[PDB]
Amino acid sequence: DPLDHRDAGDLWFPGES
Amino acid sequence: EVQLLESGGGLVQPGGSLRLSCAASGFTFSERAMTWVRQAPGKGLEWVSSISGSGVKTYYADSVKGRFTISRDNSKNTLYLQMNSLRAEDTAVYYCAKTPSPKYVGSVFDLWGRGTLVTVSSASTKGPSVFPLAPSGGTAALGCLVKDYFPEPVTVSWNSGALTSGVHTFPAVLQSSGLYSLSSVVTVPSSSLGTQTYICNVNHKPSNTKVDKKVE
Amino acid sequence: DIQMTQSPSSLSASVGDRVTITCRASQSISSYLNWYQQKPGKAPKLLIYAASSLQSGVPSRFSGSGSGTDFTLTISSLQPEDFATYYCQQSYSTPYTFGQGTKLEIKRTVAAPSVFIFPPSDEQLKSGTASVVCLLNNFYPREAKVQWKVDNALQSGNSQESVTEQDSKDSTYSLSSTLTLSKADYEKHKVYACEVTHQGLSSPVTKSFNRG
Repeated sequence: DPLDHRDAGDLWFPGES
Repeated sequence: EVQLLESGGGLVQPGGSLRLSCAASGFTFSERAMTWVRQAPGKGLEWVSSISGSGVKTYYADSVKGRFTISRDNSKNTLYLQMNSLRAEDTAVYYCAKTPSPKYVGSVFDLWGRGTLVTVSSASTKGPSVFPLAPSGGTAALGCLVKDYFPEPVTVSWNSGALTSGVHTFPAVLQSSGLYSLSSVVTVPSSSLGTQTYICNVNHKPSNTKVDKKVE
Repeated sequence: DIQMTQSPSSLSASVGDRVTITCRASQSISSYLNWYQQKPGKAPKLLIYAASSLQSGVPSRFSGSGSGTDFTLTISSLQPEDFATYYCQQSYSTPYTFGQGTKLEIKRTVAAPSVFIFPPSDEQLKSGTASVVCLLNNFYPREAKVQWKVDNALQSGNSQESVTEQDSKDSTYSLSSTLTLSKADYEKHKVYACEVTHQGLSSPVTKSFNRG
């Protein structure tokens, strides 16, 4: 699932609603 | 496999300081953002702070900005919340939580620790007094009133753990003294009264109070 | 901040039931809404993320949906392990904000409280205070009113009530009400009475004692 994707560990925020 | 365990906390005076720590096991800590969430007694959940995996980016609730600092040590798998200028606003169970934050998902608190209690008060540590709750049909009630202690928590057993059925130990209340009180009760046969001895055992670790109270 | 309002605050339902909990955002948050479950004395756990996606190990009887300002968590065929407090939480923007919670309790057969009154101990009196305790034991539902009366005079606001969580054996509650007075105030009155109203009683139940 996406919770498992290894990324840099930054918080992600959406750019639109 | 995966575990988070909070240390630190306890009672502090308004204006005081604490440092919470959260120890991570079973995942690659440096790859994961981490969060502190808190829960005031008998209330809901409030986000406090989050930190990127790298430790470079921090984020705070406005009410804690410039009082609290979130930090981490990637070398030792440890997340911190340094707390300054504490106030009673801050009394709560604090949880650390692993925070995956995928694209087109956002932050998710997918694993939480067990929680640690922070109490902020001008009151100093104080052990309870343990008073009997006695009668002034077939069922009778008795109990112990564990009054005027600080901080939380207290634990209660009955007959050294030999009596558990019909036992109810209530959540504490904060009195007008600024101290806590709670009761623990049990229901027994009205017949069994004045024949079998009922004893409540009260542990308040903060004060090193440990009492056996004969009730009837 | 983005205000999250859950509906209802409190919900009683039975095993097998289908229930819906609503979460409303004060502004659009697209689909960035998570749900958590919390049992008594335990930390929260993730149920659902991004409105709809199930966490590993969460049963398919849990479903969520929504985008914008209105969101739903539907639990079909409630199971005993599902009784808990539920929170929504937006991840659209910091500060991350949570709903106030929805306490989902289990329905059972109405049970009137067994009422008990306890006088202050001599030990307490010597200390200079007097606590009178009223116990409401093993009742359902949670809603009960305790009215203290001191020599027939109504009290209100000067007692502290505490309620247990729903009992794991039988899904009942218990309640304690504590009336605290100075030794002096206590010793000026005679009759201490706890008057109890509850769904399971056709008229109020009063337990009393005369000081001494």
